Amino acid sequence: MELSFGARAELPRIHPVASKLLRLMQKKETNLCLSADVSLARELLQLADALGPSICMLKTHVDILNDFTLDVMKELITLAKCHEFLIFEDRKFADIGNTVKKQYEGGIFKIASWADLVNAHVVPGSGVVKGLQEVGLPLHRGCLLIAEMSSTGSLATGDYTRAAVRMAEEHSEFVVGFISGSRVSMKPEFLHLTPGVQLEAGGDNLGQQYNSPQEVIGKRGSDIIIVGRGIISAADRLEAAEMYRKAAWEAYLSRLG
Amino acid sequence: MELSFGARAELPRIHPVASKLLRLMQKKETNLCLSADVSLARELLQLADALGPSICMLKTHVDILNDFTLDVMKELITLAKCHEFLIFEDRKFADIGNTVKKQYEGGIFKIASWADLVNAHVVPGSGVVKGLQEVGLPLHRGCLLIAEMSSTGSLATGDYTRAAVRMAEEHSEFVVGFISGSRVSMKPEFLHLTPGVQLEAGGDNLGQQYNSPQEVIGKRGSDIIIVGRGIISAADRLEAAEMYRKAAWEAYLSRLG
Repeated sequence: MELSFGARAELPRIHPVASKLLRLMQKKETNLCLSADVSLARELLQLADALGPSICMLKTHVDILNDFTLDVMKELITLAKCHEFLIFEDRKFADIGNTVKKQYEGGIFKIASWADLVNAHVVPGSGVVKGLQEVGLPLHRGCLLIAEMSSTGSLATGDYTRAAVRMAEEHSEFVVGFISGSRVSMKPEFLHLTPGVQLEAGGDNLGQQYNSPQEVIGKRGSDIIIVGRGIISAADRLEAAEMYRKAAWEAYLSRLG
Repeated sequence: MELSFGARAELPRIHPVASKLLRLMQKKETNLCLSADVSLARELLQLADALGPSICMLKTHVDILNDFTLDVMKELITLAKCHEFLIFEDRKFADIGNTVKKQYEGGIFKIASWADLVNAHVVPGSGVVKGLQEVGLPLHRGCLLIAEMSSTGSLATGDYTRAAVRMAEEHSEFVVGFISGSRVSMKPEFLHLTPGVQLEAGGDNLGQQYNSPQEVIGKRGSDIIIVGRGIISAADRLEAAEMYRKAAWEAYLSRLG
């Protein structure tokens, strides 16, 4: 009895950020998250503008942006609102208490002021979520927990993955889903986002297991593919984004029937 | 057959950063790392100058510094050289490949340009160390692996902790020790740094287990205490630092005999 993204957007227990995301995924026929792994604001904003219509989400690492300013993030929000996608800062918070709250709210980056979504590692225990949620809940934000990783020798397996799912379940006021390789929660209110995605069979030198959109959306039951190199390193990034969008969207339709 | 810090500094397999640290610990009679958990550059530099003589290390979170500039970090290096302490950026890297290398080398913070030490979570597998070491080794830096955490519900236990020790052992050209609650490696070339330290029995709301300097240095065999609130929230931060330094140093002497 799998529901469409549009029906999941209306579930009683849905988080508002998850509902906004699921609605624009259904409207735009996209379950693609672009990993915007670039060092200069001009390239980030040119990709966000050109690929905005093709994506449900843009995943940032603002700590690699050589020319970060808050005005760059204002311009990115303008594009996110115009093209209808969420901004996900892949900060991988992994600390607790006042320090994690300040890392999310403060410093130079003021992540909570512009990121719809952030993510967290669960290794510290639920203190990571409790610290972030003190900031994030009043700012109406959401969080993704890293339940599994694509990297060679990942320790996010077995009881660790089950601990991530329990932590999400128990903090559903703020946690809206997972970074994972597959469906890890049976609750349809949670989103599953999967990195390590490319159309070809292949790998990289620093250690990652790659899978196709058809495998991770169609067979493994994830919702959204996160794609970096497969798009960013292509000559025509718009056509590459469209190839990934069509792959992920059809894999989704086929699992719905 | 436990060796003094000064003798460990001369071990054949010692990393140069570990050797520098162990030598200044012995010279200054300090195994205290100050957690400089402040939001303004003026307070960070005033603490580093006043407490510099009492500490072997200053642990930073530059991503909480509201007025970060690279010129602030130049001024901090001047103090670190004058007073003889290392700078440890507690960034908790927890990603792989080109992204982790850029997070360490690049963006606004240019962490590798000023941090003697950084730390990493081991959950992604050895890719985190391989990515950092591509930057860190040419810059003659070191890394600490997070083998255990002080936080309530930490998953850094059992086989996870053993995986951290194996990863350190196998990357000894860059990894110089651990964040841990106790000695986790029997190899004296590794440093053990322990957070969650206060003189009184007690706890905090966001979830941490605290232990005394005598317990973690004397009984649990760690090398260095990391202290934040116990010093930073005191009226007289210099006297507080001296109380922690004397506690940790005597616990060390007593375990040596």
